[PDB]
Amino acid sequence: CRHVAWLGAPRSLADLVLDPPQGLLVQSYAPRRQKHGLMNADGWGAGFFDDDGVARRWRSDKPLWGDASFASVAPALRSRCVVAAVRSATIGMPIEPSASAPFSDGQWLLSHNGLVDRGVLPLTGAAESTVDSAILAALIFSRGLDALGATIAEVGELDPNARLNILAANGSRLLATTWGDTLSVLRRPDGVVLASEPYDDDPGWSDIPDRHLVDVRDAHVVVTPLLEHH
Amino acid sequence: CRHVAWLGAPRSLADLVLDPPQGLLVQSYAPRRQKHGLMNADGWGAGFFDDDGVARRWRSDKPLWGDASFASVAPALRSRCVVAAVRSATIGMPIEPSASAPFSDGQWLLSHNGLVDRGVLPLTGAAESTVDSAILAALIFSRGLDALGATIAEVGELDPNARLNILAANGSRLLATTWGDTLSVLRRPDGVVLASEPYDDDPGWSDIPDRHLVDVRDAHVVVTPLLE
Amino acid sequence: CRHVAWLGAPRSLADLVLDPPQGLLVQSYAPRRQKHGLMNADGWGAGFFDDDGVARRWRSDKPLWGDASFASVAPALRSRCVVAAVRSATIGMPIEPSASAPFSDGQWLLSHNGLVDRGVLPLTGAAESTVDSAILAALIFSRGLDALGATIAEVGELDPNARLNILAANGSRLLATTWGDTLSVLRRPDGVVLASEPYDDDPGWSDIPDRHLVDVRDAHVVVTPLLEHHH
Amino acid sequence: CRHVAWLGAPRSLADLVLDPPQGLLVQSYAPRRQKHGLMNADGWGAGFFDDDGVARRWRSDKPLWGDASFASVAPALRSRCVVAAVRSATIGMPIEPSASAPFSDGQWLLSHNGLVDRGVLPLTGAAESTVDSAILAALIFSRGLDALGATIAEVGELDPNARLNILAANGSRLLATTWGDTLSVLRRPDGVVLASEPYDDDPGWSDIPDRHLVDVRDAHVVVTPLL
Ligand SMILES: NC(=O)CC[C@H](N)C(=O)O
Ligand SMILES: NC(=O)CC[C@H](N)C(=O)O
Ligand SMILES: NC(=O)CC[C@H](N)C(=O)O
Ligand SMILES: NC(=O)CC[C@H](N)C(=O)O
Repeated sequence: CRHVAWLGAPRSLADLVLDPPQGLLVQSYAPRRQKHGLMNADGWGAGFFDDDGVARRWRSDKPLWGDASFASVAPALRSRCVVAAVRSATIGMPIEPSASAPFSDGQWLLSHNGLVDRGVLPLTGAAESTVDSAILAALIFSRGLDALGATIAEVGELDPNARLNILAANGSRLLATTWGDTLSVLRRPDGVVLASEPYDDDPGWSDIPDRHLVDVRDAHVVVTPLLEHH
Repeated sequence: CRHVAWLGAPRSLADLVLDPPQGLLVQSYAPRRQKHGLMNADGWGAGFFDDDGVARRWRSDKPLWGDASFASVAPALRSRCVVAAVRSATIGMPIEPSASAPFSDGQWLLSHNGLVDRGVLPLTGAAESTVDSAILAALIFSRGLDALGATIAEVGELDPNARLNILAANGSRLLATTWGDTLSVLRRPDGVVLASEPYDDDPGWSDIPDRHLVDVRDAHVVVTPLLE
Repeated sequence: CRHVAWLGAPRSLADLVLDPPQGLLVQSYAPRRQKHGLMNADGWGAGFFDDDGVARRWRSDKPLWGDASFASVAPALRSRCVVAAVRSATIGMPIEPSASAPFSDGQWLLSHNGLVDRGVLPLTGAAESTVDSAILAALIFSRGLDALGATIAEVGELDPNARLNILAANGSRLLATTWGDTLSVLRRPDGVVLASEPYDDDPGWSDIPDRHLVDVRDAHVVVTPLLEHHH
Repeated sequence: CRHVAWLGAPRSLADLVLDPPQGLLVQSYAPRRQKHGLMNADGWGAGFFDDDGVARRWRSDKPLWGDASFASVAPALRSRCVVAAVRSATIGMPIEPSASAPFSDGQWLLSHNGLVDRGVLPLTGAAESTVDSAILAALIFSRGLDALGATIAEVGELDPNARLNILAANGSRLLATTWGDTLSVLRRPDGVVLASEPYDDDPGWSDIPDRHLVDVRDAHVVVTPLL
């Protein structure tokens, strides 16, 4: 998977996802920094918060490059807070809109890039899908996003092979983790981008080291380490 | 099919299509005034003009009632000019998003409710799909919406079994025809609705007589007959 | 939902599902004895056992009447044991192929017509989907189809409002429950049909009374009452 | 796009399309000899003739690798004559099952790998889709597969940039053209394969030169230049 998020002044979905020369659209068929998966063609999703702060989502199980409706409508959807993803399905996982990021508890939008043994996660009746990412999202939501770091560190310990890159937002805050995959940040004059990989070659892009938490709010970018549990 | 259109102050797609108690969503599984088709479950479409007058469209080949994305996003899409439809596919026609109304030439959005023998329509290289409605739209667009009435009257003469209900918009104007199916109008304080059937029991709803052209602008509604 | 099953001599999926005058295809837009749901257009599925006894499935989240591929290929798929369904999705449930019956554990194909509070079913890591039917299917598979009756009676006690019509097959046997919705049986000279609705006006159709178990194998059809639970 | 055809003893769709190590399934995400298109994820289709000579088709607008129904059912579908394809949609063309090869007139199945300007093709009321391949298929069907070579050379003259690789079958015969994309042939003991690219490294694979017609029937493979 690849994901991207925005927090700042109103910005269109198209401008964040479709229009950049190396953005999410391009990453659906030609990602630049993706170790696992050669493409992300098993669906996509775009979540945003409207002027009333309500979480809304558009999701699909088809390749992003092929969706004429999204290409037509995305430029007219503007938001101060966005989380979007393109999916590379793990073999054996369902391919269906409910399995595409972002997931939601109604307050937070959440994307997962990676892989985790569902066997180390609690069983749940509150997941949006059976895909490992959805089971993980349900866990994260149940513990609360203020405990994201602890949740990820604990799951990382239970499954040493897991990749646990999270990117989440609630309308006025971004939260992200690096845990076995890539993340970069870009400060703009009017807001902040977090992304699996830079959507262009802006010298402003800065890479987030592995096993860290990123916390974006009130024009602050707060980066803290995730300490292994033992 | 059933379609609906709005011209006026900004209105959300949800408020026009999903939220009314007998609106397009309800009509996808339980239309009230539809002689042909017991439902409209073969897709749907919503076209609108943004604040810059650009026509934009969201189309599907699935039942409207099942689309979680549209239900989630539609309340946040507001427009001064909307044309939306739910589809009942004629047996033998393809079911695919390209075949769902509204069609567009970039300037006009256009929906067709009815049926026409493609044999009486010109072959075209400008159709969005192979369905009869797309071939008809191509003809209408080619002749110009300024000649919508003449186009429909001519096609109606060539195919006397055809039903030719059109509903179209360009961002500042609505155009529609009744030709063998239903249409009604509702004048609101902040705009005008044209619809295959009323989306509630507002006593302001008024039915458009058959074989007529409807022209909506600047808070005017002009109804004229389609002559031979 | 509506479902249908066949156990007998080879029969094409088309002949069972598409071709009868009021069969599953017609039931997708115009069911004749369905109290809950106007139609069944939220997907469909056809499972069958091939000549090696392998369960195979074709499933969709689109209306059966519009699927040209299935209309074209179904006449060429023949089987001695078939379970097929058309779906009416409960509001709030996902609409996606994984949520369409039949579900499978590799040995059994299973369809559910009805509705159940997922809150009274065990958590599971073995469900195909989050839809209530998939969670119920997982429970049924886990307890074993030989305990189908007890499983359904127990769930029925836990959710007094639940409808729990099951139709299942393993290649050599059909199992079914009536629990708040319709089922009929037709014995042909070459096999047995179980179906939510008769697919024609054959005078051999007979209706299964509510709260009963149906067991078809070795050309026997055995119908037994299911006692309610009061634990 | 990439396509493959079989003419011979009964073969399962899975054995031809899904199971080979570099076959159509793999080509949907990792084609080996494809100049135009990184992959073929914009749909797929499998057409075959049943025991009574009836042409049947299963088509999709989704990536082949993700279709669980086809993966489950394909091993149970056997045929003496198959034409299958994975689609790489030209930008601006519709993505929908009717736009996926193979197209059919009821007697012939037909797949197109390439691109042609629809302006050089006659308008038609008999096309399955508005995609260029469907308009081209309608023309080819109208002129007759017996004139396949003439039609393709004619269209190629009108659109000098067109790529016009056709692969077609009627249950007892394969016909194919190379016109700006790849094709190979494998002769098996029990039949013949034509394919955009070899589905394995069988030493029997041989490549068809460009601007040629291939005609497979009665266990004979005849390759002739298009002039
Ligand atoms: N590559 C990934 O990020 C995969 C995410 C998750 N396992 C899925 O199948 O969707
Ligand atoms: N009932 C109708 O309005 C059918 C419209 C058109 N013939 C179609 O197939 O979509
Ligand atoms: N009416 C029914 O049979 C519904 C079955 C199940 N609740 C579903 O959503 O698929
Ligand atoms: N690359 C190709 O073969 C494209 C074929 C055809 N132009 C299509 O869009 O399907």
